[PDB]
Amino acid sequence: MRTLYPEITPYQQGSLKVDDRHTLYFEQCGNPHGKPVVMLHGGPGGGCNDKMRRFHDPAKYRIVLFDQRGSGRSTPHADLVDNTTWDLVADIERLRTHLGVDRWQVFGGSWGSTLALAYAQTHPQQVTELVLRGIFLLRRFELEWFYQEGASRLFPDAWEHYLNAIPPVERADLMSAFHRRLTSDDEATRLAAAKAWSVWEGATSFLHVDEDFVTGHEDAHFALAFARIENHYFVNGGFFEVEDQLLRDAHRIADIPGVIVHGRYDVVCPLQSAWDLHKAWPKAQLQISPASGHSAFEPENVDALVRATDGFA
Amino acid sequence: MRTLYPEITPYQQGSLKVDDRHTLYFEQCGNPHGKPVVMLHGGPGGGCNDKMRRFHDPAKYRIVLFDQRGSGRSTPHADLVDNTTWDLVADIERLRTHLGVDRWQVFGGSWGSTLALAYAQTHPQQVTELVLRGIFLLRRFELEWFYQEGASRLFPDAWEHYLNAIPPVERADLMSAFHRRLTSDDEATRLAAAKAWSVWEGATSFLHVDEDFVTGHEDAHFALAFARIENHYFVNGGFFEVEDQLLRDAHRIADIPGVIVHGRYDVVCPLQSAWDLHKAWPKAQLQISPASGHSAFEPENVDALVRATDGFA
Repeated sequence: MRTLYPEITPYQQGSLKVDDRHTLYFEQCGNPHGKPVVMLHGGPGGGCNDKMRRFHDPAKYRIVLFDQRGSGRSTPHADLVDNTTWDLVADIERLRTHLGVDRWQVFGGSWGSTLALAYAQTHPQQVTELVLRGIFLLRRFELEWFYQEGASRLFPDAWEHYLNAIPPVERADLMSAFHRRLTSDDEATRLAAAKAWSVWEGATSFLHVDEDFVTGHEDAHFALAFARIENHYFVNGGFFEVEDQLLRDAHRIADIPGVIVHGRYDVVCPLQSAWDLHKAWPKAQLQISPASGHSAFEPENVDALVRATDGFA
Repeated sequence: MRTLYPEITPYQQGSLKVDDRHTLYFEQCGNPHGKPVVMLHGGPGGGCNDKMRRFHDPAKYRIVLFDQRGSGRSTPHADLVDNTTWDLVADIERLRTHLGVDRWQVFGGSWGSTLALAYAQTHPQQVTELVLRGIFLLRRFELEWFYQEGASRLFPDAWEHYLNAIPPVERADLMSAFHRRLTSDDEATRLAAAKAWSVWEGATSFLHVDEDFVTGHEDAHFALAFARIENHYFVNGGFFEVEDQLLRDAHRIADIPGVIVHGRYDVVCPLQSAWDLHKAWPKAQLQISPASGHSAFEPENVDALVRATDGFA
């Protein structure tokens, strides 16, 4: 069973003014002349972390990472203006074009997989391979599974906390009930909601509950951009033309090699979506983790991913 | 079959400052020393009309009417700040107290029946009789029936127009999708949504589609307050503690005489609710209109109401 490569530090860090309002933070790790790869974090609004630098062999890969609009160390933090799927797809191109690469491997998990697919289907010719994890297709049943009813059945105990953040009579469409609070003018009001919404994902992303992950998720500065940008994208349905758009346009990525790693007990994004993606994109290798959850840092998911990365290097 | 009394003008018109922000328009018609009755308009956000002065005998009734917060000729127009069921319940008391009446007949239809009930349950003692029509209990199935799916089956043709206002990916919870638009900063956006939302209740309020009613419902000024105030109360679930509050507390109006007039083919507020109220408050007389719709200006409805009014006079 493979593990993450050793802790590394970017040989270059910077900023890219994508438009007159958003400035993205980017960085590069590994071999400056190695095989190019762009890291797409989840959330949306989560931002990359140091651990995300370790999925690729720094000898063979030129690892490119960056924070998506209003996410992490990109400004303005938690901004919902012009923070849309097709904007993020254009940004990936601005970066690519800016760094001088023609084609590159797209690595993404959770929302990252949603962005990787949207990006690849919009720009097939600039994608060498796709390394997806914890597939999220953003169809309403997926959103509702996590935020309305579904995982609530396995995590009743944690669910009570998410629920309590909303008054009984508004509990019929929890996502919008949260949107009204995460968008409130009162800072206290949107904070209580952002923490409740953020923790929930923190409490259900690993087969075994990770106390530090939960806690890191109730951090007011993280909670704010995560919950707001997450809920923002969900309430608007990913800005897709039609709910099943990623499946509908999957034919554009037909000849793009790739791996689909997904944990069987992933209650954040059910295996269902990886199954459906697989049937629509046969050329990819579905690798199901027998006893893992959503997170990319589950031993089996890490193993599968590192193997995947080495396989294309 | 009775009819509306003749066109009458108020002997007094005014304005009442209920709080440092809201100024309610009110007026009085009829016998200044007659039996007092307060008229609760529907919507919420509809505001009274000239026709509403005519359900009572101007020789026996002191008819009090008023526009509810942000509606009609109350200010500020279309206002959602401190526009809540309990504020409106308080206002009824301010008007009552200000006009020096001790107890009075509450007459309301559609949302008006909701207020009438909320009010009577909070202040049983100041109510002589209740004359309800088009029962609306605000439970979520009622909202979903009219704005998500139900009445859509009988009015396929009209519903296509309501639906077209929202992009397909957001059509899963139409009420919240309209709210985001009716709450937009962009005026053009909230206008388009306000008209679409307001026409829908116009095209379905009478058994026989009334072309003037629809047209009046697409008037920008009326559209804006109606839609925004209506949507605002629904998305928040009538600001009740629990969804079935009006049935829960129906015991408080046990000894209050009343009449429930409902149209069999009322597709805006299904006979369901009139049926359940009636089971919970036995003392009232249920009078179902055989071939009538929602509106109080349905021949059979007008007949039932006028007779009710005269019976209590």
